[PDB]
Amino acid sequence: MDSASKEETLEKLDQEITVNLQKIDSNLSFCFHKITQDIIPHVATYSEICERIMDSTEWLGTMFQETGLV
Amino acid sequence: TTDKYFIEQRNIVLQEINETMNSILNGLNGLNISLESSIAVGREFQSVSDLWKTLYDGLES
Amino acid sequence: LIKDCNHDEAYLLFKVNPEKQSVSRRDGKEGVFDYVIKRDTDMKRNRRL
Amino acid sequence: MTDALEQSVLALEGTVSVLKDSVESLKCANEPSTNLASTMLQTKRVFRLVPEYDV
Amino acid sequence: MDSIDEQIAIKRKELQSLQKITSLTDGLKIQLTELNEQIKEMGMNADSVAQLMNNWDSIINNISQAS
Amino acid sequence: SATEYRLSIGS
Amino acid sequence: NSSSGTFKALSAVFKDDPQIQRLLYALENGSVLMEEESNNQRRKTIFVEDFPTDLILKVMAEVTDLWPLTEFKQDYDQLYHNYEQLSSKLRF
Amino acid sequence: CKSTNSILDSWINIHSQAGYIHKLMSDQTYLKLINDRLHNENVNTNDEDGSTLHNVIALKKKEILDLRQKLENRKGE
Amino acid sequence: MENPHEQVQANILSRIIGNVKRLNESVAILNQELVTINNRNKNLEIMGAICDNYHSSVQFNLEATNNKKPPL
Amino acid sequence: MNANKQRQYNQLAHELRELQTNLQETTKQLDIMSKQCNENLVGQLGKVHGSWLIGSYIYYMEQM
Amino acid sequence: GSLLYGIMSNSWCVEFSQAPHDIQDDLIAIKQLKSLEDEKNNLVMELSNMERG
Repeated sequence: MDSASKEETLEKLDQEITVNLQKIDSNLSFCFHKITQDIIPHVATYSEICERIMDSTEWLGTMFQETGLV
Repeated sequence: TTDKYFIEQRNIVLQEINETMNSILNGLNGLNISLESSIAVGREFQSVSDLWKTLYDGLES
Repeated sequence: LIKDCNHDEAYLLFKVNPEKQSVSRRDGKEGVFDYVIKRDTDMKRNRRL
Repeated sequence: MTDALEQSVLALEGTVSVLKDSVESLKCANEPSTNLASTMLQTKRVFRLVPEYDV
Repeated sequence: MDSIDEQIAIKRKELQSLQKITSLTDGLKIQLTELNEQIKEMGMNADSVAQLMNNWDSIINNISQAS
Repeated sequence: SATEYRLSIGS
Repeated sequence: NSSSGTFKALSAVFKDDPQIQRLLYALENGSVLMEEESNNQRRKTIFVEDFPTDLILKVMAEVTDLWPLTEFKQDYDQLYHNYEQLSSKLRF
Repeated sequence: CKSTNSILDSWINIHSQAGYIHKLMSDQTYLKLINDRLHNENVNTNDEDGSTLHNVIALKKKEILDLRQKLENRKGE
Repeated sequence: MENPHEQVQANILSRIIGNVKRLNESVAILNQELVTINNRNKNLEIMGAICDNYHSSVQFNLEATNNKKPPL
Repeated sequence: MNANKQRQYNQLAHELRELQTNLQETTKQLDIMSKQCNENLVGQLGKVHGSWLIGSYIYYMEQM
Repeated sequence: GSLLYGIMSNSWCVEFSQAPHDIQDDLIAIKQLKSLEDEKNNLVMELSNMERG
């Protein structure tokens, strides 16, 4: 094909490897941001909501426990 | 009885303090992670800036 | 058993918190409301322990 | 070196496929709960009970 | 200097593997977004259930006031 | 000398 | 401890400034037995009128804030208008 | 005893209403229908006729008539 | 002297390793959280089970004796 | 092949395998969480309690 | 009676936007539609059976 262009192609491979590494880094950082800032806080919110659930119905729980010895 | 009430108020305010400090520590930890990511990606710029110091630096010369 | 209040009198006498939909005296004096709700919440938290 | 790279490719493919399965199952399980909760379980508190004694 | 085509082949295989990893990471990102949305939806349903169930505490407080 | 994600919780 | 909930709430929501608290105590029993700031320390009674008119107006404005019923609000509006008319004209 | 009978009668009434509502809400199609009914009143509150149970029944009957017409046509085929 | 891209790839890979370690720690913390929530909520399915059983029982009783009255 | 990049890629593979195991655990926990939420929170507790509340509401509204 | 009065008082102060009004027609329509889905299932697998054969 060409010799100058074959060295050019080696340099092409180098450039593509660099840019692909940059894209991978960006994607993984986005995943980390999504996990830390969004998923875990929503899990904590669900935890608080479920705790409020089990708190609000405790009168039923204590009734059922008093007669069922559960 | 008064001493007991004093103690339980202490525990209440202390536990809310604990959770608030938890929030503060988590926020600072996330900020520090982001900042160190910035530094890690930025450190390479020092070499290219040093290379371009040869063209124009101003006060140094 | 249940009589509707004059909205003017209720609003002037009672501070209303729509965020939590709570009712309190404007002067902040504790009534049966504060006692009942505080006792309920304290039972909830002691149960949390 | 290819061993490590294909190992990473296999691992991340496994992660992506497992997340596909989990997301699909979660959506399927959430559709009925959303159906029920969004429509019938809606509750609006228009009033608060007030003893006239405090009034 | 070392054989050019050897370096070329190594770089080509690295490049194809890297592109595969990039696409797979993009897929992982999309999956994480979808998972977060599903967690949001189920948390919304749970909070609706909580709004429904607060009526029991309201009833107990009403009876205590009326007593 | 690199901070690590450590979500604190409870006491 | 024997003060009614009105003055208790007013004092609690007011700052711990000795001036305002002594004004409230004097309003509760006519005059304040305040402790003399001079080196010859002693207790002396000070009447409500000795307190500045602005502080009394602020106290009654707070009272109308906590009891905003229409008669009280209109009375405060009239009295504050009389304030800014008569006493403020006198102030210029 | 009469008072207790009346109290348990009211208990039975509320439990019967609860059972009926539980049966009604157990149907997935009914909940989905309420869902798109809500979304339609968001789109247009006026067009109640667009989403009514009787209109759904009429459309279903028209569909059944079409199905039996196709069945007899295929029998003729 | 030396291939310029070598150091670039070295630093990029190092940062990738670091943030992947961050990802592993984050997902481990998430797993711990989920485990805690499941163990805490292990009372809720009990609650739901007995409630469902009571509902089915009262419906079956309103079937056995015909006190089930027409809907409204 | 550069030995430094060799060790970097080996570390990358190890970390990604750890990530895969952690994600498998996360998937199990999320499946259990979905089971607890849909079947129990709303499926049994929510449905039954809502049914009771609406029934009582209808009873006492018709008794206005 | 205390429990019932509490329930009554709370229900007097809470609005449920999607409570039905004519549960009887809704219910009979649901069972009729269920029978129609059974009929649809019969029709469709008969159709698929003769198409396959």
